Amino acid sequence: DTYKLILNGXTLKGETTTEAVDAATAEKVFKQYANDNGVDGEWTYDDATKTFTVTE
Repeated sequence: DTYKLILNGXTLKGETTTEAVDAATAEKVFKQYANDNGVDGEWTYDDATKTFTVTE
């Protein structure tokens, strides 16, 4: 299924997606993505819309 990540680094904002077998697997992709792209902070997950957010 399609999972989405909403990033808010402060100045820099964006959204990415990934096709993953389950939510834990998408979470690993998104956590590495946020780490590799300098966004570090508060995490949310809405299973009903398969949407993560991370906010600096």
